[PDB]
Amino acid sequence: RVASGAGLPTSRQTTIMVTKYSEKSPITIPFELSAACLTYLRETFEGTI
Amino acid sequence: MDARAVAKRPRDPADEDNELVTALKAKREVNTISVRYLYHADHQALTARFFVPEGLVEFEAQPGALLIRMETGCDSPRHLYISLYLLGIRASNVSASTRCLLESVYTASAARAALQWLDLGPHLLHRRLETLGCVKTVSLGITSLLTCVMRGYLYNTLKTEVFALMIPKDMYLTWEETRGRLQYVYLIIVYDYDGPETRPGIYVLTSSIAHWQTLVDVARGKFARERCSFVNRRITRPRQIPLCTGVIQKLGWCLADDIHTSFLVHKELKLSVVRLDNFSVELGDFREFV
Amino acid sequence: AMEANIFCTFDHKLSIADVGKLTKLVAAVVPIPQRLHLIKHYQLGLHQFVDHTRGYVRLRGLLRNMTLTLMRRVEGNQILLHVPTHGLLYTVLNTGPVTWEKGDALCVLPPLFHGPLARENLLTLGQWELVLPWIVPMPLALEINQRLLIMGLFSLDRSYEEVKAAVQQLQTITFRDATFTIPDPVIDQHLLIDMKTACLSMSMVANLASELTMTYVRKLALEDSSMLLVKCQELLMRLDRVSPDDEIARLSALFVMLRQLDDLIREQVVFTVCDVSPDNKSATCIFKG
Repeated sequence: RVASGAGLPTSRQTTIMVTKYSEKSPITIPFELSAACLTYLRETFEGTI
Repeated sequence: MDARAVAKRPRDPADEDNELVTALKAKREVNTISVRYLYHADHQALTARFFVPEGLVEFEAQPGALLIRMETGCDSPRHLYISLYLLGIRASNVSASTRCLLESVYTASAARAALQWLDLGPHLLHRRLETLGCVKTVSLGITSLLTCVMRGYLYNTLKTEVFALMIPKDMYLTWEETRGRLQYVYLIIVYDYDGPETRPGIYVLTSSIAHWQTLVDVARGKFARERCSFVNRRITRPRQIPLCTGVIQKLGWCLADDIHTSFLVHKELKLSVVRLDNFSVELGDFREFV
Repeated sequence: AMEANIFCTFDHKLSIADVGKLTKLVAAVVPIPQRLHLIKHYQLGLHQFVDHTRGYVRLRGLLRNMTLTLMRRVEGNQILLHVPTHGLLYTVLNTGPVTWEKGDALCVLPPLFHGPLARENLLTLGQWELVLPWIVPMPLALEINQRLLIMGLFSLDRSYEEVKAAVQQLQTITFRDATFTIPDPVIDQHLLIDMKTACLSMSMVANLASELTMTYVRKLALEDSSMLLVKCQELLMRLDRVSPDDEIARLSALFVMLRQLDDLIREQVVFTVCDVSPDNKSATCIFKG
């Protein structure tokens, strides 16, 4: 506050409270895979070059 | 609880420090504000503060004068804080020379407006007016901020010197040839129920009488003509409603020795007054008598 | 350094919502039938005196002699109450429907709004409902007393439309930014008992004072040392243009009907506003008892 002059309107003691919040924004970039890469990676084939 | 603590002597308030002194002393800092002696702490006189326009605060710069709020059915400025002298302008009790004197000082746009609001409505003054007590300090601003008291003595800050109560000579009224050790001061608004004028009479009663019946007996005995005028207006004019031919309330009590004649000066205008130096206000509601 | 207070307790359980409701009424007036020290919650306010058959006048008669107090603080342990004293200032809430100004003479009134309401939903326990008396400026209290008495006086002629128009005129009351109305005292086309005896005593003292006056001024006229007496009898003689034990009984009857009307013909100021806070929820007023 500022000390006002004599006879002037004064200023009162002021408390003030603000409450910020949060948002939600979940993201997703899905990817697909063919059966060829899963079949030839997760399963073992014969010994050929 | 202990007999040591119960039979312990009571604590002197002036010997113990303030709450701010021990609060600053606990955490041990220093501020530029001097705080070790709070002012107005030993003040039994409960006071109040009032804003009022400039047009009513003449003959008020000297400390000590009554202050009366009024009611007006207009909404925004509804309550004016009128001094006692502007009230005495309207009154038929005051002498016409002094009337033309103190009207000549109160030439203001607010004062004449209050004078119109006094006699405009159908109500009498005692149902309209309401005291506040006596004033002790001024602000003298573009609007004035007076300090009145409800109960207690009238004194300057630090109690360096006492403040007196002023009353003009025409409102002054005693009913005994000699006074007691103590005497109360009252307010009297007596109604002349005459045909041409209904302007009242304003009085203060520096009397040593406290009991209300023994006060109202002497009040009827001194104002028998006014009650006769009341009952004459009752018999002459039918279907009118007159009430409260006089009203009475307690204002305070004085020392009964400092009562003396002084004068007020405002813009080199003398106005002779009865002055009561050591006086404490004591307010009360408007009782009435017929 | 403690002060002399009153420790009031609650035998019902109290919610945190009810504690937060109770802490809104910090500077609230509470009447108490006798200033004890450890009082229960059953004697806070006027719910001890809520009655279906009784009315406003007996509430005013009880409130003339109740010990009014102020609250200090609310705790999960207990509740603090403060008895005021004369010549000291206190903060007091404006729970009344009318805003105040500085220097207004204030006095305590029984609540016109009764029973369940959107404003009377304060601290309501199971069998208990905390009610608070109103703190009204003095001329509005006088207006309410006069208007309620005269609305009680028109109880026996509600069949006439003109009397209903006069009642509807009386039932609305204006004030400074205040246009509240009051409930009519006649219910079930009958009047409650205290208001009935009050207006009956009013009519009785009016009838007896109209009756006995001429004989008394005729007796007083033969010692005429006061010229007010002859115009006093001339008033009654222009208005018209007995056994001695009957006289004694009529005098005692007139004075007892006046004595039963003592609380209504006058009242005392309780507070006067030293200053008023902004928003007009509360004001600092000096007690006057």
